[PDB]
Amino acid sequence: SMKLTIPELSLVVLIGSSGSGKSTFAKKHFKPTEVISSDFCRGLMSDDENDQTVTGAAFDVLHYIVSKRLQLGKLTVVDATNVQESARKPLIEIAKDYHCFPVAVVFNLPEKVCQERNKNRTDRQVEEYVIRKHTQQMKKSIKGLQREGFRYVYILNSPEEVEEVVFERQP
Amino acid sequence: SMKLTIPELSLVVLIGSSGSGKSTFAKKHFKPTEVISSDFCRGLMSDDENDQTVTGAAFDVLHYIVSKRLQLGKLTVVDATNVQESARKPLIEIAKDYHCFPVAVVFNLPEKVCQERNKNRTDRQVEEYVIRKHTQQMKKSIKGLQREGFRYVYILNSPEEVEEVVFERQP
Ligand SMILES: Nc1nc2c(ncn2[C@@H]2O[C@H](COP(=O)(O)OP(=O)(O)OP(=O)(O)O)[C@@H](O)[C@H]2O)c(=O)[nH]1
Ligand SMILES: Nc1nc2c(ncn2[C@@H]2O[C@H](COP(=O)(O)OP(=O)(O)OP(=O)(O)O)[C@@H](O)[C@H]2O)c(=O)[nH]1
Ligand SMILES: [Mg+2]
Ligand SMILES: [Mg+2]
Repeated sequence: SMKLTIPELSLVVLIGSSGSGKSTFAKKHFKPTEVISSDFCRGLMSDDENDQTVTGAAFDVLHYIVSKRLQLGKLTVVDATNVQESARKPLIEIAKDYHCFPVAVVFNLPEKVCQERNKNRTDRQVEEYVIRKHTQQMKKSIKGLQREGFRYVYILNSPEEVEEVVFERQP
Repeated sequence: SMKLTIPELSLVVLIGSSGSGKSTFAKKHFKPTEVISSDFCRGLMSDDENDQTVTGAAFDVLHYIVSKRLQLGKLTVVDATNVQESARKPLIEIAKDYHCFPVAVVFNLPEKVCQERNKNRTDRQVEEYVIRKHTQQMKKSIKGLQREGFRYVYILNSPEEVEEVVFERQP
C-alpha cells in the first residue's frame, strides 16, 4: 500500500488529464460533500454540458465554494484537471488564506491509459486532442509543484500505485 | 520560503552528489547530534581522512548508530550521498522497525554546481567522474522514492530553493 499523509484540514488538489481517474479516485477515498468538481460547478451555470462561455464563471464559483468550505475548516478536494499553473495558483492562494495545507495528488499516468478509459466511458467523453494536451501539461507541471506552494506533493506513477493509495489523516 | 514538514520522529535522509551541500545544509537546519554523517563513522574506524579501506565498516556503524537513536525516539538526519537504492533501503527498513517516518530531501542540483563547489572545497575533494556518477544516480532515484517507502519526498531543484528551505517539525 502507498500511504499518503494529509492534514485533517487540507486542500487536496487532484491533478490529471481527463480520463486519468480523478473523480473515481475522489469517490473511493473521500466523502461526496468533500469533493467539489468543475463539472458540478459548470452544471450550476448551464444545463448545456457543452457550453464554453460558462467556464470562467464556473471557475469563480468553484474557487468561492472551496474558499468558504476551507474557511469553515472543512477538508476539501478539488476534482478538476488542474494541469495548468493558472488553475492551481488561485487554489494555493486560497489554501494559504485560510491557513490550510495545499496537497497535490498527481495522476502521472501514460496518455494511452487515459485515452483508453475515455474511449470506454459511458457517462461523457472528450476528444482525443484534449487528453493529449492535458497529459503534456500534467507532465510539465510535476517538477514545479512544490515551488508553486504545495506542501505535500504525491506523484502516482501507474494505475497500480493509484489503486494502492491509502490516505492517513493524522495531522 | 520553502516550508518542508517533518514529524518530530523522523529519519531524514539527505540525498545528493558529493558537493551538493548536504553537510552544509544539515549544519544549518539541525542540531549537531541529530546529524550522523558517513564521514564521521569513517573517522571512528580510521584516523586517516576519508579512508576508503573502511567503507563497509563505516556504513555498518552508521546504520547501528541511526537505529539506536531511532530506538530512543530521536530525530536523526543521515548525511551521506544516498544516491544508491542499496544505500537507502536499509535506512527505510530501520525507520519502519522503529515506527518512524522516513523523509527524503533530494539535492537535485545541476552537476556543474556540484563540480564547481567541489574544486573550491578546503576539507576534501573528489574526482570529476565521481560527481558525474553521483548526479546520474541521484536523478535516476527521484521518481521511485515515494514507492521505496519515503513518506514525504522533498525535491530541491536549485541552490536558491535549497536556500529558502525552512523545516516545520510537527510533534
Ligand atoms: N479499471 C479502472 N478504471 C478506472 C479507474 N479510474 C477511472 N477508471 C475509468 O476511467 C473512466 C474515467 O474516469 P473518471 O474518474 O471519470 O476520470 P476523470 O479524471 O474524473 O475525468 P474528467 O472528469 O473527464 O477529468 C471511468 O469510466 C472509469 O471507469 C481505475 O482506477 N481503474
Ligand atoms: N555558496 C554556497 N556554497 C555552498 C552551499 N552549500 C554548500 N556549499 C559549499 O560547497 C562545498 C561542499 O559542500 P558540502 O556540504 O561539504 O557537500 P556534501 O554534499 O556534504 O559533500 P560530501 O560530504 O562530499 O557528500 C563546501 O565548500 C560548501 O561550503 C550554499 O548553499 N551556497
Ligand atoms: Mg471527472
Ligand atoms: Mg558532507
